[PDB]
Amino acid sequence: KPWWEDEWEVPRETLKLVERLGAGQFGEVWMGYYNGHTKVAVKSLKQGSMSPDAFLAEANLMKQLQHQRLVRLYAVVTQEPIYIITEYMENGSLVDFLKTPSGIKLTINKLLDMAAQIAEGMAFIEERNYIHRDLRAANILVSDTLSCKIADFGLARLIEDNEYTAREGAKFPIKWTAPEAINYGTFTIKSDVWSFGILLTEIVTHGRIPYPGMTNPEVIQNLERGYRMVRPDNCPEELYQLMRLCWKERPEDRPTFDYLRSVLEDFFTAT
Ligand SMILES: O=C(CSc1n[nH]c(=O)n1-c1ccc(OCc2ccccc2)cc1)c1ccc(Cl)cc1
Repeated sequence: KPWWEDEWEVPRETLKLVERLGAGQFGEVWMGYYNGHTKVAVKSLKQGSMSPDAFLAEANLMKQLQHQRLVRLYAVVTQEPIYIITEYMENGSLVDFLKTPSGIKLTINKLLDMAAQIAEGMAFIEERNYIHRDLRAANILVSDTLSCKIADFGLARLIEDNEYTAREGAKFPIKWTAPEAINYGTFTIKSDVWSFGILLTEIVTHGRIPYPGMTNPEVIQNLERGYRMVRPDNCPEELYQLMRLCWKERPEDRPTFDYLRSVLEDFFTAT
């Protein structure tokens, strides 16, 4: 729908930007209020830095992926400077939150709870025929009640035929991305499953970088030999074997996110 019929469009006047949370090459992220009372995150596009079409594509996708476990699109302002307004997540990114004094004190039981919550959001994405492609602890946000939601849908795509193929000059973080996506640019929900295994390491290490002490070429080399990431310190062997399932050589041998969810819920209720 055009902006004057779009239910997400709001007049810019409804928003007050209060605190800047980040600034980057492509704009800024702010904590703000809608109509005085409702706390929201506001992402603004820096004019000229990237296409306004490209920027808004993320909001359009979010219109199609609404679930409790996914950061919700709140509103858009589609006149420059373009805003994308989203659900405010009080405890920020999981990667940062696990390092705070609150995050540090979480038990393995709660970390397994959080992993299941993330699997639950990914299972919805999977059921809807989408892929995320940027699944990592930096892209999980944490609420004031210590619940987790999937965020950052910039790379997310609707799948028609199982598989999205990026351009052959496209680069993705080596440590988090499935080998077939790095090698061939071919992404499926099974690529996100591999990333989820990497994300589990970030959960259990309180946000430490995957593949301790290795460069990207070393990671690629070890993987091709059939090694997987070394058991993280203080990782329950159960969780480590679940990570390994995520890291199966053949994408189709990797489990579904529904399976991951159900297993992690069992892990959680046991602990
Ligand atoms: O990158 C971001 C911004 S994060 C972000 N987006 N949405 C949201 O709620 N946060 C968030 C919330 C609280 C927060 O504060 C915790 C904190 C305090 C001090 C120091 C460090 C953390 C930080 C981020 C983003 C990504 C996608 C989108 Cl759609 C919007 C923003």
